[PDB]
Parts: sequence; structure tokens; C-alpha cells
Amino acid sequence: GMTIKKLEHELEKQKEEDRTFAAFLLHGIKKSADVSFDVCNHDGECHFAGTFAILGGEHEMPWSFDRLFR
Amino acid sequence: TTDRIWAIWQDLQRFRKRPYREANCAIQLMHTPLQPFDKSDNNDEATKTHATPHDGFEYQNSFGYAYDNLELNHYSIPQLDHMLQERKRHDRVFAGFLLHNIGTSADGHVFVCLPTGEHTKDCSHEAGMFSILGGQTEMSFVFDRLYKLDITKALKKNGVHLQGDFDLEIEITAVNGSHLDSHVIHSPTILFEAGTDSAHTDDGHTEP
Amino acid sequence: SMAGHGVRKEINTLTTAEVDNLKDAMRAVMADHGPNGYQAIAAFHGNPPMCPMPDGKNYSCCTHGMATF
Ligand code: CUO
Repeated sequence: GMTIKKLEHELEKQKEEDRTFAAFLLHGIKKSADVSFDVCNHDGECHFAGTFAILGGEHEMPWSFDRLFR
Repeated sequence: TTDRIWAIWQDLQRFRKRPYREANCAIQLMHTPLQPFDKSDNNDEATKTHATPHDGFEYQNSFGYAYDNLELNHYSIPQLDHMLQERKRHDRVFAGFLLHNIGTSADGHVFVCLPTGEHTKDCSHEAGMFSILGGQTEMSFVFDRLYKLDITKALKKNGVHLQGDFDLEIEITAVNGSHLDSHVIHSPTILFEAGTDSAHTDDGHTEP
Repeated sequence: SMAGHGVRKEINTLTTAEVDNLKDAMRAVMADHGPNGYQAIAAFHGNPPMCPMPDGKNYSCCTHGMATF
């Protein structure tokens, strides 16, 4: 629903709190794939960390991100 | 150039199929002779004949001067017409100024301040500005109607709707840089203009 | 003149006339064999591969994994 002005305010609020991120370095993995990863404590207890997807296929041009995906 | 634009409007008018050389407004004024053109000080005979502003409309053959091209911003007259329509497409909100221009020329700046900060932008301070040319010598004049300026872009940017409560702040400065008392000047009004398609109401029921 | 800007709006706010025009226009687009046809445009994305590399190798044109994306 947010207006541009409103959205900016909303975003800043997020900034206020500390956050922890996982970073991924992605390169062409010759195909489309879905990745799921979980965070696990030493106990071995785990929770679903998150998901991201890679769109690709054969004859794709090669590519690698300059930076990490957060 | 200004005269050329007037001519441009004139030709556009015919495109609209409105009469080109016809003004059905300020009839009284039109007939009035326009001094000093009326007087002998003016050697130019053509102008003297031309003194009534009514005759003024047809520059062609009256004046006998033409423009190489009548276009605005390299837009054909039919192009302008199409362009105009597009502008019409969106709803618009305007601020109207009652100009009782008096005194020396001055510049006026205004923007609509919003009651809250927070997430919402502070006073943009740039609704737009218009200037008025004047001198002590000038005869008093007041506009019959309001001068409309299109606020819409700025308002949308700030994210306010027409409905949103906002105030308009105006500052008038002389060329001199002396501040002019804004109190005397009447506050501007806010007009909302829409096309034929208007909105239906939430509360109440229009159709029987 | 049919010009000005196009308006891209939300899908959920589908206006029947608008939808009809889109469907019909799309139908025609699909039909045309011309280079500004549905098949031709689709080809840009990937198969059949439209891009040459200087070796002569063919690859999908869409830029992914890049800033240009
Ligand atoms: O597919 Cu190439 O990007 Cu959405």
C-alpha cells in the first residue's frame, strides 16, 4: 500500500535493528535449481533458514556475481 | 515569440473548430480602443486602425506578418492537440491564485506543507513559482479569474492525495529582495479537476 | 494519432474491455509469422538461441547473473 515516501520510512526502520546474514557466492551452475538451507545448532537441531532459486539452462552465457547474495 | 504562441493557440482553436478570431469574453474591453495606438503620437496608421483589440486577432493581412512555422516544441498543431489530450487523461489538482498584482514586480514561491514528518516528506517547498511584472506606474488591475498551477506532480510525489489535509505556504519576494506581507494576499484555493469519468461514492448511493 | 505513453497497470484490476483487447491483440501477435511475431520475440529469451558469439557458438541471449539483467 505504501507510497514512495512511506516505503523509504519503512525501510529505514528495518535498518534500526541488527541483523545477521548468510552470504552466497553464485556462479553458473549450468541449470536451474532450487536451494534450501537450514541453520542448525551443535545439538543438531535445525530450522529452515531460507530458499532462493537459480534460473538457468544449457547454452546459458556464463556468469558469476561480483558480490555475495545476502 | 509570445505573439507567435498566441497565434499558435489561435490556429489550434480552429483545429478544435472553435472560432479562430472570436472572443466571447471581456467583450467590453475588446471594443475599447488601445492607446496610445489610438493617438496621433502614433504615426503608424495601421496600428491606429488596429487599435480595437477585436481587429487584432487576425494578424494575417491585417498586420501582414507571418511566422515561419506555428509549432510548439517542434510539435505539429495536430500533434499538440493529441499531446494535450494525454495530459487530460490523469486527474489533476491545481492551486489557484487570485492575483491582485499591485506594486513592483515580485516573484512568488509556494509549496504545500504536510502536517506530519516521520515517513512523509517535509515541506517540499517547491510547488512551483510564478512571477508578476509590475511597476508603480502600472494601472491597478485584478484578474477576473484565478491563475491555476498544476500541483499534481508534487502532491503525488509527497504521496498526498487530493483529500489529504495540507496547507499551502506562499512567500512573495520583490525583485529588490524585500519580503512582502503575505497577509494581505488572499490564500490560494485548491481545485481538483477530473475528466468526465468521475468517481462514485462509498457512502450513499447515486443510482436509484 | 495512436501515441502517448502506454499504461501498465495491475492485473487484479482487470477491466473487461482492457482484457478483451489484450487477449485479442495477443492472439493476433501469436498468429503473426513476422519478425515482430510471438515466436520471434520469444526466441530472444533463449530457444531457439538468437545470439552469436564470435566463435559461432550459439547461446541464449538473455542476460542473467549480470548487472545488465
Ligand atoms: O528469465 Cu531470463 O529472466 Cu525472467
